[PDB]
Amino acid sequence: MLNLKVGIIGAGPSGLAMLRAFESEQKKGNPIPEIKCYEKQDNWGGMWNYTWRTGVGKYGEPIHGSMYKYLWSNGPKECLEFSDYTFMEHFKQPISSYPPREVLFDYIQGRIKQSNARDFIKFNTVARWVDYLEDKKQFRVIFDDLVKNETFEEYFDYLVVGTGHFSTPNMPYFKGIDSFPGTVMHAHDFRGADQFIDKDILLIGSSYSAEDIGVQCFKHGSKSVTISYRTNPIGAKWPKGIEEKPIVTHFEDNVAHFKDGSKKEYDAVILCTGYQHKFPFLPDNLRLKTKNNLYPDNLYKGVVFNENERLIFLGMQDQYYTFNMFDTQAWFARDYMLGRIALPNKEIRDKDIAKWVELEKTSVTGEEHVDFQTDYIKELIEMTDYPTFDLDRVAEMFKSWLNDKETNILNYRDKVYTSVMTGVTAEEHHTPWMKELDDSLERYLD
Amino acid sequence: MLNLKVGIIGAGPSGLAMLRAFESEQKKGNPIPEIKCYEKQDNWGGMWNYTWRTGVGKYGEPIHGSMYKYLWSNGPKECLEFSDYTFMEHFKQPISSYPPREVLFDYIQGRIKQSNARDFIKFNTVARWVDYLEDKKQFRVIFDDLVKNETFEEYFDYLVVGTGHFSTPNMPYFKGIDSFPGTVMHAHDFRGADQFIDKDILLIGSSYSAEDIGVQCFKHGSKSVTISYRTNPIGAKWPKGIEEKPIVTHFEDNVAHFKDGSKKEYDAVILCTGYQHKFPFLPDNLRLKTKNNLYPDNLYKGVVFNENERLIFLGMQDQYYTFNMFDTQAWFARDYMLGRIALPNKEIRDKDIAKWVELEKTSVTGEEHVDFQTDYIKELIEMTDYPTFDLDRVAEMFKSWLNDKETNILNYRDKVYTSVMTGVTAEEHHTPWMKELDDSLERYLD
Ligand SMILES: Cc1cc2nc3c(=O)[nH]c(=O)nc-3n(C[C@H](O)[C@H](O)[C@H](O)COP(=O)(O)OP(=O)(O)OC[C@H]3O[C@@H](n4cnc5c(N)ncnc54)[C@H](O)[C@@H]3O)c2cc1C
Ligand SMILES: Cc1cc2nc3c(=O)[nH]c(=O)nc-3n(C[C@H](O)[C@H](O)[C@H](O)COP(=O)(O)OP(=O)(O)OC[C@H]3O[C@@H](n4cnc5c(N)ncnc54)[C@H](O)[C@@H]3O)c2cc1C
Ligand SMILES: NC(=O)c1ccc[n+]([C@@H]2O[C@H](COP(=O)([O-])OP(=O)(O)OC[C@H]3O[C@@H](n4cnc5c(N)ncnc54)[C@H](OP(=O)(O)O)[C@@H]3O)[C@@H](O)[C@H]2O)c1
Ligand SMILES: NC(=O)c1ccc[n+]([C@@H]2O[C@H](COP(=O)([O-])OP(=O)(O)OC[C@H]3O[C@@H](n4cnc5c(N)ncnc54)[C@H](OP(=O)(O)O)[C@@H]3O)[C@@H](O)[C@H]2O)c1
Repeated sequence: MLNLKVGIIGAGPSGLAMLRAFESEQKKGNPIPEIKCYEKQDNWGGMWNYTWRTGVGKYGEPIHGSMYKYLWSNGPKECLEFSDYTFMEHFKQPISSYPPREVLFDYIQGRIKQSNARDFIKFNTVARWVDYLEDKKQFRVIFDDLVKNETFEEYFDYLVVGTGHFSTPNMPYFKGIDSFPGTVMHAHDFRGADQFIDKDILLIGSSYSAEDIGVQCFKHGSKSVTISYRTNPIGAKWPKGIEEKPIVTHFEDNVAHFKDGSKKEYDAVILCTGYQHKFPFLPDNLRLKTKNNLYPDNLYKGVVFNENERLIFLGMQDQYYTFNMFDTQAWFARDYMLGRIALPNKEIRDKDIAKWVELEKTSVTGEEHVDFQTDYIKELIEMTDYPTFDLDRVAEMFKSWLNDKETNILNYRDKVYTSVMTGVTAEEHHTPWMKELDDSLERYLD
Repeated sequence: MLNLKVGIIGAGPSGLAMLRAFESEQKKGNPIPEIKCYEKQDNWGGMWNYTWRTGVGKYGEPIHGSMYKYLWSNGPKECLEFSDYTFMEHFKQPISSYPPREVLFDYIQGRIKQSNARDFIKFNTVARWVDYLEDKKQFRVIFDDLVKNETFEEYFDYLVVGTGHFSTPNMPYFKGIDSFPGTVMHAHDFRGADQFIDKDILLIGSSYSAEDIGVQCFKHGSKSVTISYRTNPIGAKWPKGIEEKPIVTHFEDNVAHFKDGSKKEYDAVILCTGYQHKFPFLPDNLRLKTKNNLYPDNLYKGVVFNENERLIFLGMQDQYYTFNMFDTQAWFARDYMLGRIALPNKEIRDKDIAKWVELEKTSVTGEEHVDFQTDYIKELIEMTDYPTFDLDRVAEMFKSWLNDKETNILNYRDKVYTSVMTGVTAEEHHTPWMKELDDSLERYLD
């Protein structure tokens, strides 16, 4: 065992990828540092865990989860698929390209349970505060064991933060919103459309959440859905029951007034206005201070905190790629920590960061975004022993998905794609997505 | 100024009472310590501020507020009157015994505005973490300035914690609640009865929140309200529209099943199941680890943390008495910090704590609880120059209030009581409470 201590905050996909990188090293027969992972929730898997709770959890901490009932795969499952654990391996039968959450999580956990992750994680424990000690070159981290109601401290030579960035709402005030008599919530609190059956719903925002929650409400029987955008409409061809409007200027009781001078009464308002990066446990000189984008500033190779290189952030980028991207990040972080990758000087890092920050700014369209992230991963992968996979093919599948959503927003989850791991083409699902109101694993594999 | 630094966490009634106690000392011409108060919200007033937000606030910290639209004082104002600032001098017109939230906020604010206290409070700032430094005999406190997204630290000789204990929900799981298709929330996130017009509502619990939210819903137009109790029903004489059932055993879709074998469909479930003490910013050896009751253990005179006497807790007891109890506590804290009251040794404190804990355990009926807290305050108020008032008379008024509520739960707020500070009898309000749907300060005073 190396004379090095590494602390990992979070046992979601990012933290688990850090554990994967180290497990791979130890499977070579190579020594690794002492590793400890700490997770706020009672289970691993992060965002993938569904909870009925909203606001704060049973112990009073902000609720991490943002997933809802009736959630299905964002993009094709073939863009998620792991090299080392394929969908064919797990399910032993072809399935469609868009499984529901329970099915994806069954696959995700199938791999985690084969790993040694359980050996390294302490659950129900939150990182509460962090001091960096200049003279020790270590982080002193305060943890709160929520189950024991005890606090404790640990010291680490490297600290890896994988706490996500889709959990603390950006929940802006709108004029008069406090006069609104119905439900007012952020997408973070949305748990399913059943409570909104036969109601008129206003969604504010125009991104993934607005689109998916809006369609769900329509599909599951809301009286009507309005999506209100700030800058750009979704532009999808909507059915009767969903419509788009420009931005809300203000509310007067249950009436929303819009920029085009129209107004409508609503039963509920759901703000689909995105999330903030929030690190309450970090002093501000260690915080990522960024808007959500594909390449936050102050992160060398998108991973090493530029102003204190012993602090590592994983998964803090906006995401097309998820698990496989986190893997490439973790492998790089590992090799850096093990001394296998030499960190260049500050001037060189600054230059590289500026280059990628500028490349990101220059990307505008969805296809350009996909290509940017693909290029980002391509670079990381070439720096380590991480097994290559067909990034070009996956990028083309993301681009095809984006075009499918533009072509038909209600039915794109009916399309099938081909695995880049196994070459197997997904099989048409037994029920068209619009007709499937049962998201259970049992129903899906039935 | 004394060479002593006192930090106060919270600018609700308790923190403001601490400020007032020190203000009152300085008015004698005596030196006081350097004092700094820190408050999470944008203004003072604590629980008495209304926010339309739920779950977490705009900066992602758990929401403090539990008050809702249409909330009125639930005990006679004569029971909470400050001993050094009367309703007579504040409003200068006669008012009733049960004012709405805005009116009591005005009163709370009235007293603090007599001083320059506002310049001693830093708003939008959360206490994040505390280290007690044994060798320095000081608390190192980390604060998070939410607006600037900056952290900073301060050192204090004494730390006064006035952060409340009615903000972190006790949110128990009930079998099948995760499959209930309607609105589910804790009372903490209830913001008013308008959202439940024409709906069937289930309230779980049988104390103040259940009782008041039940009557609110009924008054504002709910179809029906069910209050489900764990041990004892409220036992009030309910109008048609409100009923009581024993405890919910499980949910099956929108159907709640009760202990008595009955069942009923509901549109919404509100858990009125109380709150937890929660101090995420304190190490566990500085936490009160207590269930809610009238005398939490480990607090000498209900105020001084027994295992570290430089830590002071205000208002951590369950409450019949409120404002003038916090004052009594704050004055005692002040005199201790100034050295006007000498702390007895640990053995003596242990004995006194045990005596009071046992007396509390013995108290069972509402009247016994009232007498217990009366006795607690009677002892403490004699120890300082906070002006002693007729506690026995307030106890009688509380017992009358319990009687009024038993007699007619719908009109108890129309009853009038006499001040023990000034002997002024409250005047019947211009509108009966059941007929008053306008809770504005303006409507109330005019
Ligand atoms: C609504 C939604 C739907 C999505 N759907 C898909 C999809 O279909 N397919 C897909 O590929 N991707 C999807 N994603 C994105 C992607 O899968 C997730 O963002 C992914 O889980 C990122 O993993 P992570 O570990 O970086 O963050 P998270 O999964 O959020 O994990 C962070 C972990 O850190 C823990 N944590 C946080 N703070 C602390 C603390 N102070 N102390 C200790 N632990 C802490 C949390 O409990 C959590 O377990 C979706 C995202 C969202 C929001
Ligand atoms: C719904 C409800 C209705 C009530 N109605 C009545 C009533 O009608 N009559 C009555 O007499 N009493 C009522 N009470 C209780 C009573 O008013 C309390 O005695 C009083 O509000 C408590 O004052 P406090 O300052 O001790 O706590 P609070 O008023 O809760 O104030 C705590 C303050 O500390 C701040 N804070 C918390 N954590 C931090 C942190 N980490 N850093 C910085 N600041 C922090 C909070 O923002 C808040 O301002 C009610 C309570 C509730 C919840
Ligand atoms: N499995 C699924 O199908 C599923 C569904 C839900 C979410 N997800 C995931 O959840 C993550 C987050 O996506 P997200 O949509 O929640 O947030 P987001 O992608 O970050 O998008 C933010 C949206 O909110 C709008 N907005 C921000 N501030 C606003 C304001 N002050 N007023 C009005 N509008 C404002 C933005 O408008 P502008 O154009 O002006 O910026 C933008 O439309 C993604 O990773 C996504 O993958 C997946
Ligand atoms: N001004 C107003 O109108 C107003 C309105 C709301 C609240 N308040 C204040 O807010 C404070 C808190 O009052 P509160 O009523 O919310 O809390 P509370 O007084 O602590 O009451 C808690 C209730 O929850 C019940 N309970 C706890 N756990 C339960 C479980 N697992 N299952 C079922 N029931 C459970 C308790 O039943 P048991 O008896 O069995 O323990 C109890 O009835 C009080 O100071 C109150 O005055 C004032």
